[PDB]
Amino acid sequence: NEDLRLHLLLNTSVTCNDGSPAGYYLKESRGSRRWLLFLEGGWYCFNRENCDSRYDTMRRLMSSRDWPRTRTGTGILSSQPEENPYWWNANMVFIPYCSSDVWSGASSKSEEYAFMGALIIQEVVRELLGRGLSGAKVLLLAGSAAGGTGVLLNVDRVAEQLEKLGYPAIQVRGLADSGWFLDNKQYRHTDCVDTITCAPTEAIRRGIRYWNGVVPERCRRQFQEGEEWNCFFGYKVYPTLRSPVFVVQWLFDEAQLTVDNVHLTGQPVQEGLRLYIQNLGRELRHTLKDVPASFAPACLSHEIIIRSHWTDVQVKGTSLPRALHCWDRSLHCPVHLVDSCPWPHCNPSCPT
Ligand SMILES: CCCCCCCC(=O)OC[C@H](N)C=O
Ligand SMILES: *[C@@H]1O[C@H](CO)[C@@H](O)[C@H](O)[C@H]1NC(C)=O
Repeated sequence: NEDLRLHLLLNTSVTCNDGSPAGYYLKESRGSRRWLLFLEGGWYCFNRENCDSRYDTMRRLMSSRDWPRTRTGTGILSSQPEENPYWWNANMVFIPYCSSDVWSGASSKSEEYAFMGALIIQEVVRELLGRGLSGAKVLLLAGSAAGGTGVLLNVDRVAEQLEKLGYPAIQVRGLADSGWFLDNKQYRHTDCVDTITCAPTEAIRRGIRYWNGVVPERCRRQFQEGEEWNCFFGYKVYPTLRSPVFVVQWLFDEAQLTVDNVHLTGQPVQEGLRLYIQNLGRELRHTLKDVPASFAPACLSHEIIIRSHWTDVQVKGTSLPRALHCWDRSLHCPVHLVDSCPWPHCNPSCPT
């Protein structure tokens, strides 16, 4: 039908965690010169014991053995005008997340797991050139959660790749959704034993060495050798980016609260935790005041750009698809939309 069809990478040396071939889903649209490449999320694992436990409970995120042959685009990947009013006719690409490395892993493997997230992106771009990308006018690299952080790490690498390959007319852009995190203090400190409850700084310090991860070169210059973990955090890597990037971020991101050891039950929140949550949104609000193209509602949620109801969230009377359209036209109707109200779900258009 309108579905994206699975393609496995021809270079079988670029694999998922377990050695199965990586791949991508593609839906071609011959009349359009716009391309949407989406990076999937799904946390990470930074040592053998967590990656083994991840392999037993969430096998889809470390292997391609169970991928379906087709997939339906949703949200900004949907081809239905009612669901994607501005970009429904674009070429759609969906890259599944099977490297557990926040799309940072490079180099090859010895014997346990392989971490080739940055090489998977590179190889998809190579193959897509033979399937019509060579004629593109705009390449928008998008992603959610871990894929959103992966956009910040890879958007300038794709730009330089396409220049080196001889396609300087393609305008490369980035869209990072729910990948803008703070290396802050936990609400209640725990020891870095499990994945989702290890502090953000320590998680990336261990991960980048375990994955052989790479960061943008211009950001690596700003921090001491051995402190490359800084470049995994949006407000530190953003000032050195060269491609234009639109930042979508819930002010109270639920994944951010998870690594901060905050667990929301159906109880009434006490003070100090209410203060902690309130202080989080203010610091994230502060990091965005110099980001011209941003969209930050004051909700407690995670991810949105490939959810079907992304057309319903609005900040100051402007929807998310509208803001992306205004940003699109400005590169050839505001684009800086951050909520001013400081408590969660003060925006009436928050999801449920
Ligand atoms: C600074 C690094 C923090 C990365 C946190 C990533 C969280 C995530 O990737 O969330 C996945 C979501 N549950 C599914 O898509
Ligand atoms: C295939 O991938 C491997 C993995 O790193 C790489 O070393 C090699 O150069 C690639 N070859 C081609 C033709 O893409």
